[PDB]
Amino acid sequence: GSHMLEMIIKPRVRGFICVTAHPTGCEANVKKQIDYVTTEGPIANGPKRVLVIGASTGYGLAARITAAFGCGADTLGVFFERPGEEGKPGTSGWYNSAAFHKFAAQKGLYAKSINGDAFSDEIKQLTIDAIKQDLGQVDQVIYSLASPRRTHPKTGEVFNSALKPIGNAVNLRGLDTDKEVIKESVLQPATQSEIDSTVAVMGGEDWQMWIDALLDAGVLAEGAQTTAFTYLGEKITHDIYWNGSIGAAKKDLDQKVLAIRESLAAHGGGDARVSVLKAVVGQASSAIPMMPLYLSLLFKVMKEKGTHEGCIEQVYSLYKDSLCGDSPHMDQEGRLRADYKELDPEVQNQVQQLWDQVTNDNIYQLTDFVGYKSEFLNLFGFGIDGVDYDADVNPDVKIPNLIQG
Ligand SMILES: NC(=O)C1=CN([C@@H]2O[C@H](COP(=O)(O)OP(=O)(O)OC[C@H]3O[C@@H](n4cnc5c(N)ncnc54)[C@H](O)[C@@H]3O)[C@@H](O)[C@H]2O)C=CC1
Repeated sequence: GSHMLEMIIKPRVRGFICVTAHPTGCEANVKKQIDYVTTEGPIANGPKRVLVIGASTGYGLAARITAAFGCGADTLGVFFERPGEEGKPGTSGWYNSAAFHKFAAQKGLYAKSINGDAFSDEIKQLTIDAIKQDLGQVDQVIYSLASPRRTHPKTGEVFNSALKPIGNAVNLRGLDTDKEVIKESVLQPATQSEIDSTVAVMGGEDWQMWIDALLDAGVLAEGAQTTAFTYLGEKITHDIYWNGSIGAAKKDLDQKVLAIRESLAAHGGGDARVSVLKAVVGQASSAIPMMPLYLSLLFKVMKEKGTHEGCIEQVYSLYKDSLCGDSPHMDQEGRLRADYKELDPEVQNQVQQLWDQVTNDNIYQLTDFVGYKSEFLNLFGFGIDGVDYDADVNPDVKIPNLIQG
């Protein structure tokens, strides 16, 4: 009985985390993103050898798809995901990457991946080894890691990021997606240890270590380009994000990009940019219970303007308009901006007005909580058109050219 080794996979939510993922739906979700890119069409003058650090979900996956299927790039991806086992579905990023390798091969594109802690020196060395064997050098490095923790590669100290305001405590309104209630909670201000730790995790040091490793090992091409992703948002999120602990980390990136640009700009006119992207649903949205509410409002407002987008739409335009084209959406500290439609004054004014009106009773009248919930499930391969969720699947989906760290 093959059925002994297969199962019907359904969403299982433990609080705010979906702990299952559907391999067929994840494949279909990747193909939907690829098909968006191929439908919008190729991007000229892009990189042809791309390293994506954090390439398995979210914005890093979108960059990997954009580079490969938009720019025709060979792509080496680094991520940290759990393979499937019998009776135990792997993480969505595992299945996403399996699909990516499948579709890349179909198009005659190289796809190799490294599964392991990108903060460590060993993973950096495995990545260098892979570039040397296969690509010689890479033309572009996407830095798209998101983690709540970082094990320092030298000291071994384990840093945990904090998601707190700075200075004063703040009352943050939010949406509990389990209870489906609007709820306010008071977050205490970050300690200095919490700030320093968040800067260590989501700051720019590891990005810098990556680039200096590739340079020292000589696998960074003359003039190569590198970008790290960031979020600024608008006032509604300023207290906890931009001006809070995680914002102190993102502020470390506007400093680090300058030293990185210095090194690349001497290397055949390469370039480096912090790239600012819009808010989207991700696996850990509810890491701030404010974000499900903000997203539900933002979605409705932007859908009414025809400007709602997800990861792949955002990153495709980042590549076509700014990383490769001559509409480089530059701002005053030299950041590439793709988030301008979210920050539109009238959008933010409308989101603000609705923020003050939303209650337990009018959530579905005032917000796109429906859309938030659907896009959340889509991350894990659920709710996808054309998938037969009644069919058995083997959760142990394997990936060729997957280097296990
Ligand atoms: N709304 C959003 O989610 C926004 C996110 N951003 C930025 O985009 C970047 C990606 O964020 P998301 O797409 O939200 O996250 P994500 O959770 O979807 O993916 C994070 C990636 O990092 C990888 N990763 C995590 N820890 C790792 C480790 N120790 N070693 C190797 N790989 C590891 C994961 O496998 C995955 O590939 C971040 O810099 C984030 O600040 C920017 C704007 C908005």
